[PDB]
Amino acid sequence: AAGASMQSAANITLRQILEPNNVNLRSKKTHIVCTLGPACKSVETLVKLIDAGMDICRFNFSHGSHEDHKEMFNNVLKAQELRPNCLLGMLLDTKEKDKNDILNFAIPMGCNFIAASFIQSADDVRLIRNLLGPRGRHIKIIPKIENIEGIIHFDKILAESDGIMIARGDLGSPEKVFLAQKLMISKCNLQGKPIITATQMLESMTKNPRPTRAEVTDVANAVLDGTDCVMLSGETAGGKFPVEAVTIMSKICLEAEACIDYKLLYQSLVNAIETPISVQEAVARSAVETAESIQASLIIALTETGYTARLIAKYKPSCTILALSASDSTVKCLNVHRGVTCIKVGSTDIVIRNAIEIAKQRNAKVGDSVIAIHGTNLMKVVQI
Amino acid sequence: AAGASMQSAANITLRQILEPNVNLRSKKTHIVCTLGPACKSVETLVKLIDAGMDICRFNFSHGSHEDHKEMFNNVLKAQELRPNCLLGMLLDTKGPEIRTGFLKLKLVTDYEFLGDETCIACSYKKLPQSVKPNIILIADGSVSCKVLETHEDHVITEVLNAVIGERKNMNLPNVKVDLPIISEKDKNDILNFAIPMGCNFIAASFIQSADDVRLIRNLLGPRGRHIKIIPKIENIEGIIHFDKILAESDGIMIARGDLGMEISPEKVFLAQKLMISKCNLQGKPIITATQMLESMTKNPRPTRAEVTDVANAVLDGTDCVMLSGETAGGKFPVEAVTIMSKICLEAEACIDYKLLYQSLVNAIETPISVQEAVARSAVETAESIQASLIIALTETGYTARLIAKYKPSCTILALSASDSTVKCLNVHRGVTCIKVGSFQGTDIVIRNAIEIAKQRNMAKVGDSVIAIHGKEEVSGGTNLMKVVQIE
Amino acid sequence: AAGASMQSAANITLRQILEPNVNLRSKKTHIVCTLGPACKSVETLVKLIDAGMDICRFNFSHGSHEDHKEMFNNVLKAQELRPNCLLGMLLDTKGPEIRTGFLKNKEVHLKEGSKLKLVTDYEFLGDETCIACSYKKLPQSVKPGNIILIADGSVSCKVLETHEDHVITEVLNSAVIGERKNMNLPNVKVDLPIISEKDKNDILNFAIPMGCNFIAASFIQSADDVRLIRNLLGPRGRHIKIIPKIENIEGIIHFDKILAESDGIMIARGDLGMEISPEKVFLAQKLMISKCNLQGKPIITATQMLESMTKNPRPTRAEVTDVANAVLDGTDCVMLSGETAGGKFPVEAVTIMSKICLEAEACIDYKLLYQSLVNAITPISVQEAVARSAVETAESIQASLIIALTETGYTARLIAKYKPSCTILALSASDSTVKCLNVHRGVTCIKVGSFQGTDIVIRNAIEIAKQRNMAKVGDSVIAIHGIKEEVSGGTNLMKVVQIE
Amino acid sequence: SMQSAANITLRQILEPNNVNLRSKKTHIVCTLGPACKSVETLVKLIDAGMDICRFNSHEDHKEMFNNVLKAQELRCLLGMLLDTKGPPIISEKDKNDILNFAIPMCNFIAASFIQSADDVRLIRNLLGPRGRHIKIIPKIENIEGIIHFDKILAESDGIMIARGDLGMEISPEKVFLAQKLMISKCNLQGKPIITATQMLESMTKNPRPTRAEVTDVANAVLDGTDCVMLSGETAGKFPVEAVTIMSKICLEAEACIDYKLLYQSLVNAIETPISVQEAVARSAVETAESIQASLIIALTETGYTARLIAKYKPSCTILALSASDSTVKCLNVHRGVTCIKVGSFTDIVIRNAIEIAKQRNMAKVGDSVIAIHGIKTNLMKVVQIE
Repeated sequence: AAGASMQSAANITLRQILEPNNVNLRSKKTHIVCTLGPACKSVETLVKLIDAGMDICRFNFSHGSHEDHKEMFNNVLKAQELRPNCLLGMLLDTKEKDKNDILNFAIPMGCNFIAASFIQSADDVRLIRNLLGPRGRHIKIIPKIENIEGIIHFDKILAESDGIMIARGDLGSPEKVFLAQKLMISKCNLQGKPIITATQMLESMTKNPRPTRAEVTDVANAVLDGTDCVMLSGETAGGKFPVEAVTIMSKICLEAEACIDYKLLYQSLVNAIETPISVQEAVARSAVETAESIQASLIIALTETGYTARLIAKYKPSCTILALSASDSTVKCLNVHRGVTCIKVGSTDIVIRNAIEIAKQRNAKVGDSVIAIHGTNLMKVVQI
Repeated sequence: AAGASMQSAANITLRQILEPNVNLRSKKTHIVCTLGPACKSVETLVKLIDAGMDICRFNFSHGSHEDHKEMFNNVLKAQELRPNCLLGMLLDTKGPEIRTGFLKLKLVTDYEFLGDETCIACSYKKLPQSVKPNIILIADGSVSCKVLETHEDHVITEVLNAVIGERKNMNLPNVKVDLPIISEKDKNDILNFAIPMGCNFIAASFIQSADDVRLIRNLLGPRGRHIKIIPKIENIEGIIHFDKILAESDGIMIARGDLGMEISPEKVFLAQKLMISKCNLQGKPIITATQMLESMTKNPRPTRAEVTDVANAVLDGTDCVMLSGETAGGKFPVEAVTIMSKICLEAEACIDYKLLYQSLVNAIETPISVQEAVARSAVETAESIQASLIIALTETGYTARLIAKYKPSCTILALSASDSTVKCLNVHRGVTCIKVGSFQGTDIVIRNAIEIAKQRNMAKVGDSVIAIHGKEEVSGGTNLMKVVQIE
Repeated sequence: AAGASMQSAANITLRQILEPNVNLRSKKTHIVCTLGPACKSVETLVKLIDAGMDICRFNFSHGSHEDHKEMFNNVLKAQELRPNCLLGMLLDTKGPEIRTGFLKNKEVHLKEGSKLKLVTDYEFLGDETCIACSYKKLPQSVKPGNIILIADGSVSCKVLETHEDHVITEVLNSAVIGERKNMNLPNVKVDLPIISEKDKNDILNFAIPMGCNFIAASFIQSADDVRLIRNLLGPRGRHIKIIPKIENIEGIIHFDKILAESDGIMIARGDLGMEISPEKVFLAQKLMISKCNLQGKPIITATQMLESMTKNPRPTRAEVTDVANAVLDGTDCVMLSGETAGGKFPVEAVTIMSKICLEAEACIDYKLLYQSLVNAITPISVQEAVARSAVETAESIQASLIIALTETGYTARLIAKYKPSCTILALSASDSTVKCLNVHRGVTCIKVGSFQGTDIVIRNAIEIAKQRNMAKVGDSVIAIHGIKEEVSGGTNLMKVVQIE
Repeated sequence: SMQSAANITLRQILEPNNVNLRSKKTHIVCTLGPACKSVETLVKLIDAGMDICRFNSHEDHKEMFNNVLKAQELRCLLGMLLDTKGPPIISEKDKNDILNFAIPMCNFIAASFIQSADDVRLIRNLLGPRGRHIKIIPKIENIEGIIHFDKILAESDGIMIARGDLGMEISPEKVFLAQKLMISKCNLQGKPIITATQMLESMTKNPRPTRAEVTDVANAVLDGTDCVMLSGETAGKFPVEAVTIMSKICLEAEACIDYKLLYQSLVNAIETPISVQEAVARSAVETAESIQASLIIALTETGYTARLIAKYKPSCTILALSASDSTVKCLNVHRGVTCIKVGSFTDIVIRNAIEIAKQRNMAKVGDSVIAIHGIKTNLMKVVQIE
């Protein structure tokens, strides 16, 4: 749906298939959620995952105690202390009984995402929003869907939620198992909410170094379906090869992303989105359109709330999106959106000039055009 | 690429997920079934027909001519029992292979050497000349060896990764295997089974160039002129020379496991997506031979991952899907086809046929013939008036192939007097065939076909139908497009 | 609207501007010629045919039935000399008129400040202060604030007061006017019979028995006028086409309803823009031509665009580009009035008309024309979808002709609506069909015999096309036949043939 | 377009157009003569919609020039155009007019009989560094001019067409083609084009034009002309009512243009690769359409920025803001551009233009406005009117 066109697939070169592409693993547009576990216990193993393209850290609260999860949360902070340029996001998976693991464990530790289990209505997401309160106003709520009633109210749930998480095993007639995956991802894509595909795609990586040919295909299809994120479960938690699993994920994502017809993807989006778009959203459209027209390397989005960056991400430009924010809660929450890499800033040329030097160091190159957007609404085009 | 759009996927209704219903044979994607002991019964073959079998694959890696002849005749008995359905006959060749030697690392060309773990023999006597200090795969790509030293009858390698058996499979990435495609057995299989028995397709194994296909066409000759040649792409050389192979071929067969031998594991879907799109653009039929429901061998229901694998193959734009061990030597063969057909149908309801057509039209070579121009008209008009059926009057199958190329949303009803044509057009998706007595006229044949179509509930009273007749591939004829109300 | 695009206009070659030699009857836009003394002879009529005349117009505002009968036969004699040409016959009705009265000195000089009284006593010998009006219902049809135009809009008068038997006005501009001059009443529905007994005599005792194809009806104000004329024609006049002339504001207001009942439209700038403010006249013309194009209804541009060619052998530059723009607006026909009827150079007027038409037609972007038609027309019949396929395939393979087999003209009308780049060859056994399709641009006809199958008639039409240099060996041709034309459920056929 | 014209309303046809005459997109060139003499009638010509004054005794033109600036000070920047006599490429009378009158005083110079791209260079040489700001607009009066048009247009600032001139050597049936050819070529290049063809000559003696003359100017506007010209009408018994009618026709024809189509036709036909600044100019136009902006405000020094926006023909008015008198008076040949002179020494400049736009009826409170500035780096600002 958000993948290759007839023309895009037929233009796949021999160099893409025969010769391994050499690119920075974190330059990938699709983002990776790793479930932290006993194999991730080591700080040396956590930094290895970051270099292998880890973007979001999952803390599965359905097993274990708070005191052991505090040890992981402290460990990943030390791992993030080692690599200053990169920044991670923290997600907590739920299992009433998890209310003490939400009100006390998530609020104090400062998680970014809440994976609320077995949500059935739009009323349910208001309850988890009320329990969080003003102190938990920055924590994003992500409904997981395992129940048929949740699919029936999916539109009403999507509208209030901060993005949804979907797993193939949770949804289960066996013939119509892929339909749900494709329907929901596309509906999220149009609404602009980020989608996490939780399905364990690489269950072979738990014991074997390289995955089966069918599992590779499965991952590629999910990227081409239009998912923002993918998830490793047993591969990272209790597997023999956790680092090589994330490395393979980023490799497949980068390879699948090379097939995407971004021109078609934009047109598909513009044609389907509701008739009346706001003034701010119109400028965001121009930014993407201009980025494609001049083949720019970056779109720098200056935002505080993370709203402006969330507008660029909806229309999915081919180039990288660089979000610049003063809020450290913003720069960690935007990891849920694909094609978004964010940098924390202090307080026009103030942050844009510094962004170009930082992107050149994380090579972006000299002689490139860059699009800057700030929201009342501004759009700058500067040479590198 | 031939799948769902943003809007198509967003418009998936709860009635698709929850409720089920349609006839199994009304599906667009066609199913190839590998025959064996599990479905050897005359009763069980009929059950597969009703489940959605379109082409029968005769795997000639195992079994004798006598074994396959009985299997051939059993299917003909099922053809007698099911008069409406008309199945295609595919013969898959064993082809060339490279094997390891015997055992009681260096690789010697002397195949008599019973060696230790220090030295093992190889079947390919031209290995020293063919390989340069390149990787060598053994035991179905389980053990990997890197070539460092080359000599007159020796090859010195270092084991990169287990314990392997004797006479095991070998692969050579990025080198052209200098072994004949038609082995003395294959030559016998084609001349003494394929032709005399009246097979429709030959799935040629390990096709490396267009010359290989020509070599097979010359062997078939006048007696086997109506048999289609379907190359199997299996090595890197097959990928490199794919275009020229495709142009000479009658269709393409692909198994993910075989392509995933010489190519880095992460890049398997690339070779698939590329070839299916190019086959679509050329209007050449493509068969995904990948075993995608291997659990059905021992399980009544497939994996959730197996289902979406089949669905994505359909949405990639494949004409055919294939069951291998599921139908040949599995506990649940009837259940395998039934689930295959079901997955196809639900996936087909996701296709955005308008976008499919538009992307085809934009990407196909700049100048087209008058015949193809009318074929586009037929498809465009069918979509415009939401016709139930495109009836294609064809002798060679050409006119039907032109319509199929442009992937209409409605079923294509191909009509022919040639038995070969009716069986051959099975490789193209969305095509159902009816054998007809030699064309008495345009009006006569069309009218009689609609009667046959009404009796099968393919159309309804009041539906519009598009008839097309071309004379055929010869330039400068007359082309008819006829729109009729079925009432 | 149906003209040159950005690309087409920039693609105008130097050859087009400098190098002149195509057959004049090869053009797409059709010509209506007004008949009169200047073209009474069979020899002239034949020369006009060669120059590109398609419809002959009979102006029944003057002349006996006998005079027109002689004219009708002379064109019939011309027809026999040019069997490749099948001419349409149009009758122009007199219709309602409103006029000033007689004057004491046969002329008066009306002045700006002066107040003028208009009386309903048509026997009153008028002067500078008081003039009679033939429309007896004037005082009750007019209110203070209305405008009254005298002598083809030379003098404007603003109504100040209305009484039982007269009206009081103020002359908005100064001019000298003569006796018995035409009047107009902007924003007023003129309550007069659409056809008088004379118009009734012309229709029943000339149009019908002479076999005219069109009646151009003067001063249509509602769809009821069109219905009133159809009833009069009756079963005997069933095949005669009604072409309303829009000549006032009421006709513009109710244009849509009028068009729906119509078989076509005839507009002339001078009359249509009479009650319209000078700057807004082109607006009405673009609106109505576009609306006709979209509906498939033919339109006739009747404005005299080559007036100076009454005296001169060559037109002014302004006159040429005016004709050009009319074609590019998307008019089906252009009309010559005084140029052919009572002018010194009638053959020459038609000759350059065709030449301008050929020149402007070379500018049209047909692809843009087709698209914007399809984008503006919502659900359509199977017959119309097949008509679309025919036009699209013709564009795709670059066919020389679309051959349309048609008994009523329906199928030919369907195709013509989609304005293909190639000529439409219409085949009919019906003599009225063949002479009626003349109002549609790009349609030319052959009368055919009784064909049992499509095969024979198409093949015979191709050999005639070869003879007439409409197609050549190697060209592709598209043939279309609809068994039951305007009736759903039949079989529709599109057939592509390569010429041997 | 088919749709645009079929949407022509009864209001458009029956009710008078009450827009301000200076708010029109098509700009008017008026030739100056005895009828224009007085300062009173010349101000009334400005209010009627005059944008460029054409000068066609040396001291006699100086009388008009000073009386024009007196009228301009009494009221809005007017362009000044000088029209050469011509027939020997450059005349001695023309060389004396260019050097001692045109350079000494005007923004545009209309050269006579240009047949190659070397003639425009020759006139550019004669102008020198003092004539750097003066725009050269060749008149096409012969076949060779039409033959090398592409080479001539590329070197020139703009083109001036007369139907009487080009149709003197051309065949009668062909005369209309040359007008449509060159107008489109200019449009696709962004060079302004003046149609000099006298099209309302009846207004010399009559207070109303003939209906034929009306559609002629109407079609010129619809051909895509940047400017229209009055010759004898202004230089005539009714000069004021001739400009008034000329303005009203322009507004009436401008209401028929399918702008979405025009933009699309432009983009599809322009040369494949475009500069970064031109792409930003495209966006400003596309964004103005998407949110129905009342104005595109272009902050430009050389006029180049306003010329890019003018090339893509947006539906809304273009406000060009410049510190240069030269460019403010030079952008008048371009369609739909009204200019304001600002102080030499961006936030206040944008805020100031919006205030004038409220008073000019061009924009209202609550409307969105698009501002564009290119230093070379390139900016686009969307602001709501408060």
